[PDB]
Formats: sequence, C-alpha cells, structure tokens
Amino acid sequence: MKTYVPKQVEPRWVLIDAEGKTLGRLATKIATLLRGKHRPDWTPNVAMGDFVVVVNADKIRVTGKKLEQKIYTRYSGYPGGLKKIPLEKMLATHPERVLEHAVKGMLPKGPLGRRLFKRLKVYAGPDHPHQAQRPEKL
Amino acid sequence: MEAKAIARYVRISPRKVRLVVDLIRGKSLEEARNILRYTNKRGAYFVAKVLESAAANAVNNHDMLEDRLYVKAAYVDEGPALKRVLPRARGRADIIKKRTSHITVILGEKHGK
Amino acid sequence: PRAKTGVVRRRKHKKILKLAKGYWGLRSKSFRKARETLFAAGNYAYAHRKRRKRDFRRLWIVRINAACRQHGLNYSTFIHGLKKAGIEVDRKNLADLAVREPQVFAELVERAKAAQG
Amino acid sequence: TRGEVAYSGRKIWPQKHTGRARHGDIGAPIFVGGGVVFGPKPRDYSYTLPKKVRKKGLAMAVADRAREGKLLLVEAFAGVNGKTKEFLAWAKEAGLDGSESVLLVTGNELVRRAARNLPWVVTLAPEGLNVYDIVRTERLVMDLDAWEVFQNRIGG
Amino acid sequence: AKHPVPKKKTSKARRDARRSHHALTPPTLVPCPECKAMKPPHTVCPECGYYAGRKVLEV
RNA sequence: AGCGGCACGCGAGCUGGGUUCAGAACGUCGUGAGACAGUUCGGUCUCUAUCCGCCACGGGCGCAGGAGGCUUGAGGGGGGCUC
RNA sequence: ACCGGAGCGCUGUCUCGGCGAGGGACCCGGUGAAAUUGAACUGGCCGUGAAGAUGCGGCCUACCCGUGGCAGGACGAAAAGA
RNA sequence: UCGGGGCUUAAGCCCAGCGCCGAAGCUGCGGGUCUGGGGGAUGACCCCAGGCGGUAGGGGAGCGUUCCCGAUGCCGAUGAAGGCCGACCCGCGAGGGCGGCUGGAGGUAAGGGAAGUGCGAAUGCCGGCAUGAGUAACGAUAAAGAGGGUGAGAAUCCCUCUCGC
RNA sequence: GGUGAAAAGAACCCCGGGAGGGGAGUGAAAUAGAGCCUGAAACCGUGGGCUUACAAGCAGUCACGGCCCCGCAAGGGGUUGU
Repeated sequence: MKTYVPKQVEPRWVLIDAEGKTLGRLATKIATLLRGKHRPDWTPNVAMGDFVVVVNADKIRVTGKKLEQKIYTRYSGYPGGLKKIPLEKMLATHPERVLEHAVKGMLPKGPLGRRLFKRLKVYAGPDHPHQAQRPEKL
Repeated sequence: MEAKAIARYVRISPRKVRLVVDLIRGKSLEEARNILRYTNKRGAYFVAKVLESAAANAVNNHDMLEDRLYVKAAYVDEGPALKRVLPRARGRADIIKKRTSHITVILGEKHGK
Repeated sequence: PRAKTGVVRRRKHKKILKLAKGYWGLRSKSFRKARETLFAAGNYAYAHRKRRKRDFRRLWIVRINAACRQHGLNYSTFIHGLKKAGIEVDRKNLADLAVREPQVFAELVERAKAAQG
Repeated sequence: TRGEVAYSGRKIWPQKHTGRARHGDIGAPIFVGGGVVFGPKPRDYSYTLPKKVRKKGLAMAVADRAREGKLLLVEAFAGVNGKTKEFLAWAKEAGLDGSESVLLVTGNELVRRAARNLPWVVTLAPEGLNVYDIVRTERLVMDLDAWEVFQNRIGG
Repeated sequence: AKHPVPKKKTSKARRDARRSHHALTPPTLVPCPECKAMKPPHTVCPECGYYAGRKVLEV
C-alpha cells in the first residue's frame, strides 16, 4: 500500500494549568502536543499540533536554586552585549517568557518549529481570549 | 495584423538600448511617440525611428489603420562586437568592445473582431 | 587513418547534461558542473533508499505509539504483547490500522494487554 | 613527427615569472599547428609466409571449390578472336548465367579479352591463381594448361 | 589589476539585481493650453508655448 | 603612572628608523673568491573592494479595509571619572 | 646635494586640529577596460576538524535588493618562495 | 552553555528484572553475477551450495569512432550525414533501435581486418562569450560665454563678438 | 575555403540622412539575401508554466502537500511549500 495522509484537519485547541507544575516537566508534554505526536494522525511536514494556550504561568514552580541560579542570557551583536537575567527577575518581569522559553527549545527548528511556537499562547493570569473550545486538561 | 521592423546591424551596446526599450515596451503609437520626444538616451532617436518605420509597414503593406496601432514586442538582442585596442601602459594592449544591437518593434492593432 | 574523434564526446556530454538538466546554477548548463552535481545526486539516491526504509518504518511507529497511548498505554508494551501472543506480524507497516479503523486496533490492544500484560 | 615544422626552436615565454604557462616552440604537439606523436609514417606491412602451408592454402581452397562443384577444363573456348559476344554466347551455352563471378582460371589472352571487361567477371588467370580471389569469385573455367599450372604448383 | 580583485565569479542573478534597482525610468508630460501638444512641466513648447509663447517659428 | 591576550592585535591602515638583498667600508677569518647573533653609510609598501563584517543611507514588499497625525517601549547602544 | 652632536631665529613638525581653495571623488547624458573568476544560495559564537570554517555538529542573528564609505576576514589578487 | 534542553525520592550516581528501539549486520521476496557440482551427448536452458567494500595493480568481455576487404553490390530525393526534441523499446553498462522536428547526397549492415581512437582537468593550445562593471578611466586645472549660419542632426563644424594662456 | 543547378544576385512603392528594413518580385527553396550550405554549446535576449519579500546554503537527494499541462483509465512530465 502507501501510508496515509491526513487531509486538512481542524486545529484542536487545548488549555493547561501552570501553577504547581514543574517548569520543565510541563513543556516536555506541552511540546509533544504542539506537534501532532499525540495525535493518531501526526505528520512531520504540516503542523496540525494543538494550539496550547496556557493560564497562570506566573506561578510556575521549579526545583532547587534555579529561582536564583538559572540564568537567561541575551547577546546583541555589539561587543559586550551579553546580558544574563536570572530566573528570579525573569519571573518578576514578563514571567510568561520563562515558559515560552523552556518550551521553544523542545521543538525542532526548521521554518515550522517556530510556526509551532506561534501555535502557543501562554498568559500569566489565568484569563485568555476565550476564543473557543480550549478544553482544559491535566 | 502586426507590423515588423527590426534594427539589424546597428551601433551602440545592448544594455543601454535594452534599457531604452523596456520603458516604452507595449504602448500606444501616440504615447510612445510623446515618450521618445522626451527621453534622454540616443536610443531615443534609434528606437523612435525604427518604431516609426514599424508603423510605416502597417501603413502601406499590412494595414491595420494607424488609429488602432498598439505596440507589441520590441526586443533588442545583441549583435557582434567591434574589437579595438586600448592605450594601457606598462606593455599591455588591452581589448575594448563597441557592441552592436537589434531593436525589434512589432506594433499590431487594437481590436480582434 | 585519421582517427579523428568526431563528435562522440559531445554526444556523451549531451547525455549527462540531460541527466542533470534542471538544477540551480550554471551546473545545469555546465556539462562538467552537471557531472559533479549529478555524482552527488546519485550517491544521494542510494543512501536515501536505505534511509527511506528506516524513515517510513519510523513514521509508522510514531502514529502507532501515539494512538497506542490514546487507547491504552505504550508502544513498547503493545508490541511486546503482540509478540508474546502469537501475532507474528501486525506488520509495522500496516500496524497503522490505528490510522484507519481504530476498532481493529483497540481489539488488537485488548489482545496485546491480554498476551502478557 | 613534431620535429618537422618550418617554425622556431626558441621559447616564446621566459620560464618562470611569465605568469603564463611553461613551454617553448610552437612545434610542440600541445599547440596549434605543432606536430603529432608516434603515428603517421610510411610503413610497409608485408611479411613472410612458409611455402607448403600457403601452398596447401591454394590446394585446400581450390579443392574446397571442388567440393562446391564449380569448375571445368574447357580444352578450347569457342570465343575464338577475342570478342565479348562470342564468349558470351559460349558462356550461356556452357551454363554461365550472369550472376556468378569469374576467377576464370584459364590461359589464352584472347579468351580473357572478353573477360577483361565483364562486370561480374573478374577474369582470373593462372600464373597467379590466388586463394583470396578464389573466395571472392566463382569459376575455375580452366583450360587444360591452367590445370597443368595448378598441378605443377602442388607437387606434393 | 591591483589589490582589490573579485575573488570568484559574480553569479548572473546578482548582476540582474545590481541592475534591478537600476533599469530605465519614465518621463512625465503636461497638457499645453492655447495649443495642442505635450510639454515638460512649467517649460515652453516651440510647438505650443508659455503665456504669449515667445518664438514658435517652426517651419 | 597596572600586568596581559587577541598571528607576541593591527603594512589590501600608515611608518620603514631597526631588519637578513645586490655597493662600499669597518673591525675580522680565510693562501685565497668570498665569508663572520661583529659594526657602519646609503637604498622602489604595488591608484579602481567581487562576497563577508562594520557605519550611514535609500528602493521594493511587508503588517489579512484605505489616508493623515500623535504615540507605546520589546531589545539594544551611550553615559559611569576625579583632585 | 656624504653620517652624527649642538644652538639661535623661524615655522601647522607637534599640542590639535578649524575653516577656506579649486580640482578629482557623488547625481544627469555620450564612450566605456583590467587583473581575478570551480559553482555558489556566503552573518556570528562555541567547539571540532590535517590543527585559523557562512559550507561540519551543537548553536547561532537577521524581510528582498541596492547607494555612498571604511578596511578585520575570505589564510585576500600579482611571485609553480629569492 | 552538560550538544542542547531540562532534570534535585532526578531526566544525576549506584544496583537488580523485564520490555522496546535502533546498522546497509542478519531473516524474507525477487532479478543479476562469480566459483564448484548436477541434470541435460544436450551448446542452450533449469535445480543446488558458497563468494560479490576496495586505490596502485594482475585477468576476462564489450560498446563506440576513422578507413579497407565485403561493394560492377546494398540503402537514399517519397530524403543520406550531422544537427535539434523525447515521459517508448532493448543492454548491468558504455551505446543501439524508434519516433517527431532540421537538413540537403552521401552512407555500409552480418562477417573479418587497419588504427594518429574515447578529455575535465597539465597557472595546458587555439578560438568564442562573459565576470568586475554600466564601475576606473575618457591624456595636463590655460577656460570657456554668447550671437548668427550650414544642416535631417550643432557644446564638439564655420562667420562675428567676449574672456582667458 | 563553400550563395545557387544557373546571377536568376532583388527593378518598384514604403518609412528613414543614410544605415537598414516592410511587401512587390527571384528561384524548388531567400529559414540559400550576398564571406550567405549545414547553425552544437558557452552566450546574451523575449513571451509564457511553476515558485520566491521570518529567510541559514557543495544547492541536491527522498518523501508529503499544492499549481499548471498531458493522458480513455491507471499513470505521467514540469514546479517547489515542507
């Protein structure tokens, strides 16, 4: 025969917690969902993996000293442009990042790996734009 | 019908006249006429004249009435190249090329019914 | 005996050129660049055949795993059962029953966890 | 060879800081009109072949034609006074169609006068009755004397 | 033929683009009042003219 | 009045004074031509930047109505002295 | 018109550079070469690699193309290394 | 910066059980090939077993080209040789047939033979067209400005005035 | 080196300073048009099919998707989002 090709599938939204979950353990799952890898109809080259909006990120938990320890680096092309912000302050200002980040490096990278990150919309809250389905999960 | 007039075996390098042509490429006789009157490249003279002779065929030969006359294909294809020598010192006779081109305006008529 | 070659070479080069005709860059009209590019292309073809094998093996196994968890649990178990049952195939290829007709699948799932779950 | 050019024998370029290649005369092969390499020369191919062996050749070949039943010893061709039409009528009468060539082995020159012109009749004579022509042709139309030639030829 | 020398050929497409921002350029004309032809803007036409139109001695 | 790295940073950026070209001499070794981490005087750094990179500047498209006008700060750069 | 040392006056040599000049550079039109050139679709870090990479891994910044300008790199061009 | 990530009863370290992955290795299906063996007198052709990474290099076979024997012949104006086009056929291949377009008179089977025979390279030889680049330059910084005239066409030629070296 | 069997080698009108072209007309053929038989490629043009303005590359390979043109079907060629 010849293995099957899902036609234009509908984009199923979801929603996951945040608060209480361990930062990394979360994405691990979350990731998989952004791609079709949970779906019994996954396909590499199409991105039909679930739009994961997330609620109250600001209360993400994580282990050890990572609160203080963990360092979020950023380097402009300008010599000496290396700016390293800690997980700590990173919670305090725009905490949503920390998730989106832990995440954004659990995808692959070719032009769609980033298309998929657009398929993700966390907030520190809860709240979101109640657009549709978004059936809660666990 | 259509009206053929080529400019075979003519001085000046392509690039220049290739540039001249594409400006007027596919337009009215009246239009392009007024364009050529006010464009600043010796091509202006050349293209204008060969275009006028392209219209001249459509007058006394094929006939499509001057009113209806619109411009199709004008291509300008390179010919050979004039080979001369250049006064560069230190013992080297450089080579220089005065190119030659082929402006080919074909202006047909308005309607097709 | 003028052993003048003739055009022979031009014809051969025409062949390999036609072989490469399409590629980006002068390597599509350069009957030597076309040759090198072509070389790459062919070795590529071979490697990409055996790689095609394990590629599609994999993709099959992917949807198989995800759907396996969708019903009961993990692919590893699933198969382990199917093997310690007697299902001397399932045909990883056509293990993709999960794709079309999930009933069949879930039945084989029952048979899987039955086998030695 | 490359040696015979009405040209130089003096290097056109330096041999180092030229920037160009590294050669010399325009009589080398790699250039334009420069000569060839080991080829076009006046060479005779001829060789030596043992007597009896090639003799047997004739024998065998001629004898093979006797297996192919096309031969005869006409004591006299009635085409007396070398005219084409005479020996032509004689050919028709003796059983000579018009589509089988004539290694016409025989000896009288007047006979072969007609045969000196027939275009499906090479006209082979006896003093040089050869195997090659025997193969390319058809008719041992020998006079007794031509057979005496073929006879004295063997001698073993 | 000195220090700066193109290191490897320039590809056709590149030539094209260098000349993409090149290419020829349109003229622009204006109607001539008290007359019937085209002129450059604010200029005078030897066939048309400005106010009063000085010259206009075309044979 | 710090030490060090980056081809002991930097000659398609400069200098060429030092350096190991051909002259000559000097002290010097060699029967000698010449030679000597021994010295001395002089002595031609090659206009045109293809790609990258850097600094300024535009053209096209963009932003899932079309125009003006006023903004927000993601990120990044500068500024941090001292008697 | 040969190589040091000094001193006076003098001075854009310097502190330290600022304007000005015309002529080139830049925009309009006419003409229009060169070396070099495997093909290019050519950012960076950090490792590697026959030991100094846009091409390899990991991992990188940034729409597409141009004009003027500088010169770190393409182990830059010219020298089948003195 | 452990590749990364991210992990803190661990996604770390240790130790035990089972499972799955994952190589072109191996199993299967099919065609080739090579060595041995066997049927077949049987050449052909089929069954069986075992080898088939590979530079220099040693062995075997074949495609093709230029000319000759074949040629007082065979092919061809209803069309030779190249040339251009191809998603058909044959051969593992190099090629061969086919067909469409072009072209205008040579070409040569089956069997043999004779060789200046097969190009990607040698800062290789000639010839051709590009690359940079519509860029550098367009020869002295003594200098040009206007009127009329010729003409299809005047900065660039000629008559006059003006300037300057 | 070579028009063509033969010069029959282009009168005339047309635009244009000419240059060169557009018919007329020449011949079997002017896509034999005058250093012209036959017109490979590099080579620069022009029209149309596909694709390209969040985009990391020895440039193709392999598969999936879509766009155009084929094909009676099933199949195919061309293209490239991934």
